[PDB]
Amino acid sequence: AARDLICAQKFNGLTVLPPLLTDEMIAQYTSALLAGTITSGWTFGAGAALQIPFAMQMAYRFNGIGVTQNVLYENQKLIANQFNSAIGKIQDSLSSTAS
Amino acid sequence: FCGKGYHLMSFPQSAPHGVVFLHVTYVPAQEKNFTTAPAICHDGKAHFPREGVFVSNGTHWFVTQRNFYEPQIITTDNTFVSGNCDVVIGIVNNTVYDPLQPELDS
Ligand SMILES: *[C@@H]1O[C@H](CO)[C@@H](O)[C@H](O)[C@H]1NC(C)=O
Ligand SMILES: *[C@@H]1O[C@H](CO)[C@@H](O)[C@H](O)[C@H]1NC(C)=O
Ligand SMILES: *[C@@H]1O[C@H](CO)[C@@H](O)[C@H](O)[C@H]1NC(C)=O
Repeated sequence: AARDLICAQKFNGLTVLPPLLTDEMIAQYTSALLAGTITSGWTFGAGAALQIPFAMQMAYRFNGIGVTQNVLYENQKLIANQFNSAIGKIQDSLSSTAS
Repeated sequence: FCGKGYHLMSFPQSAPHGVVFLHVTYVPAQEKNFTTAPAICHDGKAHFPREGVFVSNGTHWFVTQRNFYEPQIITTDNTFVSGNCDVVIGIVNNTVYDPLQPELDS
């Protein structure tokens, strides 16, 4: 007890209540959101999840920002590689940097 | 932000110390599954939809708007050309109808 502040807090009437949702449940929610996004784009946010091939969904998104979809299709490998490298950079930064 | 679904419109109603919004939204209802392709190969050229998406019921290819099934014959007014057929992954062979060709023929 002497080397722990939590025990003193508890002994003086100060306690911590657990969250209703566990970490596992929150991870399930995020995985459901991710599965919906990568399988159905934005359709599952408006109704039933409507499956669409992911490259075609990216063509839709390219249209959304004012770029013709042949730009996506003709550069598909380059765009996938750029995304993969960017994700890898995110992972490396989270692994290395400490704060 | 304005209800669940694609927002159409909203109507306000006063309430004691507050407001009530009646959000009217459009919700897609009865989905059917189709075969799809990103582009159509015709005469060695790649065709992409101008506004919709290429779909197949099993034997025939059409272009439809994305949020409501309305199949139409794939034509040069429906699509635009970009490059040849060698680059697009998943391109599908089909004919693209030219409206001017029958008129020139007749
Ligand atoms: C729709 O899905 C069913 C179930 O797998 C399949 O048998 C059928 O061929 C699909 N239809 C089209 C047009 O892809
Ligand atoms: C696809 O549609 C065409 C024209 O509507 C029709 O002739 C053909 O039989 C259909 N094929 C199916 C439903 O497998
Ligand atoms: C599409 O047509 C081209 C040229 O006629 C041919 O080389 C290619 O093999 C065809 N693709 C399929 C899937 O039949």
